[PDB]
Amino acid sequence: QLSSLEQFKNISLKSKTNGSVIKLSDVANVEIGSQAYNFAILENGKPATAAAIQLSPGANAVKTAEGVRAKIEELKLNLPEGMEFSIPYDTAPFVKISIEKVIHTLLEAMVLVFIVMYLFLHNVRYTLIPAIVAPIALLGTFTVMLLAGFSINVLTMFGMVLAIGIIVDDAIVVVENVERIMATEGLSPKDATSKAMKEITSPIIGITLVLAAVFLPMAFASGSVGVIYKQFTLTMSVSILFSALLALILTPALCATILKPIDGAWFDRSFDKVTKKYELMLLKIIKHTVPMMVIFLVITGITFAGMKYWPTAFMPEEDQGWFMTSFQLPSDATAERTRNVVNQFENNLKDNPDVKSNTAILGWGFSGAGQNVAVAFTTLKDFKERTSSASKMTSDVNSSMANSTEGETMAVLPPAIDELGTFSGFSLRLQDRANLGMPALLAAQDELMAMAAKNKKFYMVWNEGLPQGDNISLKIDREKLSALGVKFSDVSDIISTSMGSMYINDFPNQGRMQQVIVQVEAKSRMQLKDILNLKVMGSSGQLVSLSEVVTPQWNKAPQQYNRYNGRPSLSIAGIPNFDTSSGEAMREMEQLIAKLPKGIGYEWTGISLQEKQSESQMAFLLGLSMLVVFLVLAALYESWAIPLSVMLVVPLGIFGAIIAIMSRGLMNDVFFKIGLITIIGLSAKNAILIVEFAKMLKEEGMSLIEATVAAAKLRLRPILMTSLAFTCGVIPLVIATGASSETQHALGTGVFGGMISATILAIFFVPVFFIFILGAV
Amino acid sequence: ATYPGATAKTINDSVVTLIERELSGVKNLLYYSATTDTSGTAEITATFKPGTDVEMAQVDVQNKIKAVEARLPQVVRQQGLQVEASSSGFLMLVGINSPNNQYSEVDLSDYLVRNVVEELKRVEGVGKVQSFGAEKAMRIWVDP
Amino acid sequence: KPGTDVEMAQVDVQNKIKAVEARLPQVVRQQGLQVEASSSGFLMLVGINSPNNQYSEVDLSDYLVRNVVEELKRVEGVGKVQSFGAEKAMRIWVDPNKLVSYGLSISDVNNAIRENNVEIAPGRLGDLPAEKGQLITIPLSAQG
Repeated sequence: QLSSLEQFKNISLKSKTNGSVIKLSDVANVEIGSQAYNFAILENGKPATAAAIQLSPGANAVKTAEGVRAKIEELKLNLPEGMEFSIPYDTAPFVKISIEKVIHTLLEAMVLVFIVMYLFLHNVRYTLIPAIVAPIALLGTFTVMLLAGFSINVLTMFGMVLAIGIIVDDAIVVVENVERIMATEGLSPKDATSKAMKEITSPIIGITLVLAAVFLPMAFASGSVGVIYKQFTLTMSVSILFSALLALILTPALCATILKPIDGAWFDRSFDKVTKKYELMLLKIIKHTVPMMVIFLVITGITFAGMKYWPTAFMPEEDQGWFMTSFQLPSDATAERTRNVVNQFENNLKDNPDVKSNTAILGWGFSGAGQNVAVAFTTLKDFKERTSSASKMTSDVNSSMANSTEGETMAVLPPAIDELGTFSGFSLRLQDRANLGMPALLAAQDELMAMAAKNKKFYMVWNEGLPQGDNISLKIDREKLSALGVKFSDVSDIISTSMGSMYINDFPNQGRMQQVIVQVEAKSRMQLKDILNLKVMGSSGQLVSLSEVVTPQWNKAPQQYNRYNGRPSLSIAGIPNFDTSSGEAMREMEQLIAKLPKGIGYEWTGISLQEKQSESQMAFLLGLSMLVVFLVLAALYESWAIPLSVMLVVPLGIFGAIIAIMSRGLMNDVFFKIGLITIIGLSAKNAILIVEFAKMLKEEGMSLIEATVAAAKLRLRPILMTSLAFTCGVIPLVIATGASSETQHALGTGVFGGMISATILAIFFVPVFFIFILGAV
Repeated sequence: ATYPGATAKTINDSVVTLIERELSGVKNLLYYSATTDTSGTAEITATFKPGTDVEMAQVDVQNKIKAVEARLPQVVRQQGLQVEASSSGFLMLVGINSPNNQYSEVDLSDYLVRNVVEELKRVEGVGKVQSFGAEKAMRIWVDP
Repeated sequence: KPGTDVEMAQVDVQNKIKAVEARLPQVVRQQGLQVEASSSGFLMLVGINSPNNQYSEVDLSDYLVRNVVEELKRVEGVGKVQSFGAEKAMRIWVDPNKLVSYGLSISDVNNAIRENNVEIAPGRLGDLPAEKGQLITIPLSAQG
């Protein structure tokens, strides 16, 4: 085997007609190049190389990044002079900063709920009794996570942040009742604790069962929407169950042993005066029973209207600190043209904006390779030293690339979920369901592109693939071959070998077996004429050029063939226009497609399909969850009117939730759905706190209205305490402004409005509901 | 599925349709796609229901294609059908540059393929390493 | 055994035959070992007839194989479609008497057909490494 250019150049080669023994260097430039010149890399405008690391199925991103960075540091030592390693695109830093921000907001929620409970009890002890149940319940939730095969992601972490304000509900109830008994009756801590238990043991269990049962159906939803619900379900449900176990097991012991005798600023008289004014207002309300039920019917109407009309989405986009830029030049584009386009784009954001590093891959691109395709992963500088946001940057690049270089460069944001889609927005597949053929599908496709150019809720709904192109098909005149006397196999050989770049065998290059590729030199395969200058041996002994026996003809054909669910199709990307949700765009796309030739169908793929499933199962999750809560309620209070009075409070929580979302300008995404169910649960909690004690007082002989107003007054303090607790615990979600703050904004706005409503609108309506529903029977 | 040189029409009518004829009726198949490009390469992505065991589903796909590995063109067969539980986006993009220009891009890609890609793949948690740069090779540019 | 996981058992069989796929005759190997979780009876037997006799049986079988069997297999719940009819095909009924009369053998006819009817690799005009100075790249095609 030869190992050096010298041995390869001196390879003998018998000369066919004359006899001279020539060497290989006579007919061929021998040199060392790369196996295939498919891809190139531009790191910060300079030529370089790269190695894209695709995560292992279900591996850890942070751990994988830690490993790869360590291996790079290890390999740095053996780098000859001149080589430098770099990671010009890394995503796990964002995973590390997201999970850290979520744990930080969890701790902020803990601190704020501790401050709320302290402000409402004024002794570190009284407030430490419940504040020890949150960490223990959280740790039990962690053990259950491990036993079930779960992980620590931003979903379950967000579930714990939501739970912070729900875990401590039971313990707050117990401590408040014990404090209240020691204040009114002055009983010793032990027997006062026993009386508080004999009083609210069943309220606690009821609150618990309701909160844990409202979160169960959501986890049963199918699709990624379910895989998202399941995190919040497992987290919050197990958290609430352990919170109840602790409220019944640990907090009684604490309240019995470490509660000091009541001996011991302005809050006291103001809060009581506030309670009295509230009681008088409640009596004034109960007065006008029918009018408040009319106001409730009106609020339910508005709520239904908002939940039916407000635009829907799936997941909020986030400024992950980087974006992609896909350059799709027409067919017939050479790597030089793509280098020009990429150089333009690279120089367009080189020293003008504040980006960390911009790496372009020439010849490679999601949804197709080729000389006329590149993908550039520009990584934003940072989040603490930023100016324009990711979405404000992409827009600049798009507008500063659509008018200068020929192609289709479209800077796009990273997706919401890691492995769902490559870019943010919707992804549709235009299918050919009636065998219309490729040309018909492509005409339908460009029509659809023509219709999507004048829509306002659309921006650039481009084609995510390769474009049609001119081919040069050669027709071989076999009769001319038989008359010229030339073998056909020789013409076939000459053509195939003239273009192929065939590989032969290996050779030992510096200890490694590397390939030996042969190929017609560059300057002899560029234009068509070169091909038509190849010569074959005829019959009369003279050479005949290919141009005399072959006739070219130029066709127009698609250069990439896409298929979906069996039928030929065309991937149609698209990103919704400003002030337009993804749901509206999806619905608009359906209509447009409905305006297309017959036989052309459409399918949603990835984020779009998942979003469609979310929207198509949000009614059954609210229909089944509400029914579960109603049935549990009826089981718990052996009646059909009490659960109706408890259910009548749900529209008020949804009311506030919708109000908050509309005011803030968010959408009806899955996080809002998570809050929707959380607010159903918390609303039911606030209602039960009143309805249970009112039923008990009515069974004690008291009059319905008097029992109702007395129970409302006596439970105003636990209700407001727990309510303000959960609301101030979620405030960190609403006010968050760092990186990955939009997920927190979407997940907290809904529950914030819903809690504000299901507390300010509950302590006035639940008595009305109770009295009305009991009088009507 | 690789089939060198051949344009996308050939990969589409001789290879992809065959494999797609067996991909149906696989367990928990959510949706399926297949893209053939000009590089003489087809990527057939069978996307399964969320939460489905990716291992057993990968096994199912292997079984289905086994029933269609005897009809594909000879090149396709003797080039292998790499079936892997895949991903969409790159976790990270390790690269090697030469600021002093002591090494041309070909030398950087060679060094990366010969001494980096293998040891990057030999990291726990690395599922695939796609090298955007080709190993060195003795090229014979003939002159017809 | 009844009730055994048919998937994992199919996997077990695949593993066992993998240990014996290197000893089988070359034809057997390069013809494939189709291992499938099978069944005995046909669920149903779709057919195509021609009452007006406008199409001979060969045309019906051709149409069934080319435009029906694939889309029948592409139904969810269809495990196998066995076509009792073969696709069309260019048949060369040689005559060994004349083969000898001119002095030829069927091997010769085989070579003549293999040579006058070849699949010429397409190639790509202007593919990398491009000549400094090129702006057009047209995918060539041959027709043999």
